[PDB]
Amino acid sequence: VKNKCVNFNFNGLTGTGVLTKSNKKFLPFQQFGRDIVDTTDAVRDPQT
Amino acid sequence: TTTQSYTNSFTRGVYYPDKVFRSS
Ligand SMILES: *[C@@H]1O[C@H](CO)[C@@H](O)[C@H](O)[C@H]1NC(C)=O
Repeated sequence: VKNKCVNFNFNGLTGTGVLTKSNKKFLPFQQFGRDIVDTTDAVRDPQT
Repeated sequence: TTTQSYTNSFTRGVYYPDKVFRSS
């Protein structure tokens, strides 16, 4: 469920937040996302 | 056979250390 504050457990990466569609350019070998200060920002759906 | 001449690698041979996306 998107655009709704939910607890997520993507591939053992526990946390909480609001997730939605994005226009990142994840390379085929990429799995996670991060920012300048090293906080997980984007994740790739294991079944999608 | 083979030779063992020496050259300079320039700026070459950098891979992605991890699998984490980063921009700017
Ligand atoms: C996950 O598995 C199901 C059944 O095997 C398949 O229909 C679906 O396409 C798969 N999803 C991905 C992203 O591979």
